[PDB]
Amino acid sequence: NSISGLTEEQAKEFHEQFKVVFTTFVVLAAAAHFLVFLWRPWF
Amino acid sequence: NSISGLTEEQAKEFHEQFKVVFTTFVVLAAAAHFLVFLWRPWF
Amino acid sequence: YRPSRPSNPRDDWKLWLVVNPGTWLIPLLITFLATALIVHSFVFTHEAYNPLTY
Amino acid sequence: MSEYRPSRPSNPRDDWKLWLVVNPGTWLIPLLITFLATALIVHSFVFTHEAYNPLTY
Ligand code: BCL
Ligand code: BCL
Ligand code: BCL
Ligand code: BCL
Ligand SMILES: CC(C)=CCC/C(C)=C/C=C/C(C)=C/C=C/C(C)=C/C=C/C=C(C)/C=C/C=C(C)/C=C/C=C(\C)CCC=C(C)C
Ligand SMILES: CC(C)=CCC/C(C)=C/C=C/C(C)=C/C=C/C(C)=C/C=C/C=C(C)/C=C/C=C(C)/C=C/C=C(\C)CCC=C(C)C
Ligand SMILES: CCCCCCCCCCC[N+](C)(C)[O-]
Ligand SMILES: CCCCCCCCCCC[N+](C)(C)[O-]
Ligand SMILES: CCCCCCCCCCC[N+](C)(C)[O-]
Repeated sequence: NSISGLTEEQAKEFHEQFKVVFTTFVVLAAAAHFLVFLWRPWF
Repeated sequence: NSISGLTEEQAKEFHEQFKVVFTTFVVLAAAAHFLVFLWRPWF
Repeated sequence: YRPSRPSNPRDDWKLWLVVNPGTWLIPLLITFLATALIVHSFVFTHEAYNPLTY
Repeated sequence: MSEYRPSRPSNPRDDWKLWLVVNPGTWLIPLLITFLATALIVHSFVFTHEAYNPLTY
């Protein structure tokens, strides 16, 4: 047993959905900055 | 156990009501913007 | 050692294998209020977009 | 004739090892909730210079 208490397999199975969710989020997010910049440039 | 301690069924039965309530919420939610746009458009 | 894979929105429900709703459902239904109030304030303050509007 | 030194970890190879320390069942939602607190704040600061606000009369 570790500090969090998960297994290797839970930490690894979890981390998958995390980074999978994360990327599409950070991709979705990266997209909106495009739009805004078209819509209202800055800098 | 799982990290959350729920079971495959509780994880699944719950997710259903969640989707169900979410949808009719993000449908109501979808609806309102229509009217606001009519009552006071923006972009 | 072990590796793995996901595939949602199918695997979506495996959320509640991590996040217990009896502990966390209302806390996150609550933070939508918190969001939905924060939005209203920023538009209700725009005096054109509220019903009272003086 | 004894010591215990830890492996210099190269990321992101060892990235998952976080959840051996952070129990997502307790912290996944605190996290997600704070990315919201962040998003809400950044929103305010750009929502307030009306040039980037979508209402404007
Ligand atoms: C002045 C500013 C600009 C503008 C510029 C930007 C920019 C730039 C960005 C946003 C982003 C967002 N903006 Mg905007 N925004 C404007 C005006 C608005 C108004 C409004 C009333 O006027 C609203 C309601 C919003 C709302 C939002 C959110 C939908 C989003 C931040 C989400 C979040 O909390 O992540 C918090 C993080 C979390 C993890 C919380 C949980 C969120 C969800 C549940 C995560 C999982 C989803 C999964 C990966 C995907 C499922 C979706 C389906 C597949 C479609 N904006 C104007 C036009 N906005 C950001 C974004 O995310 O774009 C994608 C972003 O990058
Ligand atoms: C520019 C300002 C506009 C306007 C634009 C909008 C827009 C745009 C939206 C709202 C929305 C809402 N506005 Mg309005 N609003 C205005 C003025 C007002 C005034 C006022 C004093 O003047 C009030 C009291 C309100 C009040 C409300 C809320 C009822 C609602 C946000 C819900 C929420 O908490 O989600 C937080 C989320 C949660 C999940 C928390 C729990 C909520 C409940 C329990 C969900 C389950 C119910 C189930 C799905 C359906 C069951 C109910 C019945 C079947 C009907 N508005 C003016 C005229 N308002 C939003 C909406 O449609 O919400 C649906 C929305 O999108
Ligand atoms: C004049 C009218 C105003 C306006 C007035 C309002 C008002 C007032 C309200 C909204 C609300 C919303 N507005 Mg609006 N809004 C405007 C223009 C916009 C713009 C824009 C850039 O122009 C955008 C992107 C939005 C978008 C949105 C949504 C975030 C939201 C309605 C549905 C929802 O929550 O789906 C949610 C779906 C997702 C975020 C996608 C992902 C779904 C995931 C996968 C489901 C699982 C989540 C997981 C279990 C848990 C997450 C944990 C928590 C992060 C902690 N509006 C204009 C400028 N809008 C309402 C609101 O606050 O709703 C809560 C509201 O009350
Ligand atoms: C005109 C429009 C505005 C604008 C309006 C908005 C609005 C509005 C929003 C954003 C959003 C974002 N903006 Mg912007 N933004 C502008 C210009 C900028 C500039 C700049 C060049 O000056 C920067 C740096 C950014 C950057 C960003 C991101 C921080 C963020 C998207 C999420 C992501 O992947 O986060 C960061 C990713 C990482 C740090 C990678 C981390 C890798 C780690 C390892 C991941 C694992 C973390 C671990 C598990 C948990 C750690 C602990 C927790 C952090 C507590 N913008 C312009 C000026 N932007 C959105 C937002 O708030 O998102 C939250 C949003 O809603
Ligand atoms: C099988 C088993 C056991 C299990 C399964 C697993 C699962 C389901 C899992 C789940 C997962 C999830 C959902 C995950 C999620 C993820 C995500 C979404 C993530 C995201 C993230 C984000 C981030 C990290 C971000 C961050 C940010 C930052 C740091 C930023 C900051 C900023 C600033 C400060 C700026 C400000 C300015 C002004 C105000 C002006
Ligand atoms: C049988 C058994 C066991 C059980 C049964 C089950 C049950 C009962 C269940 C229940 C469920 C429920 C109720 C569910 C619910 C759901 C819902 C309603 C949900 C909702 C959701 C929402 C969402 C997700 C949203 C989100 C949003 C967001 C994130 C947004 C954000 C925004 C921003 C940041 C912007 C800002 C702006 C300004 C500031 C201007
Ligand atoms: C990835 C988070 C967004 C970073 C915004 C930085 C400003 C860049 C404007 C264009 C956005 N982008 C280069 C991602 O297309
Ligand atoms: C979630 C990020 C939202 C990006 C804002 C994009 C707004 C585009 C609407 C522009 C309409 N028009 C070009 C006629 O002014
Ligand atoms: C999630 C449902 C709310 C999405 C808001 C998107 C605003 C863009 C313009 C929408 C027009 N209406 C849908 C108002 O005709």
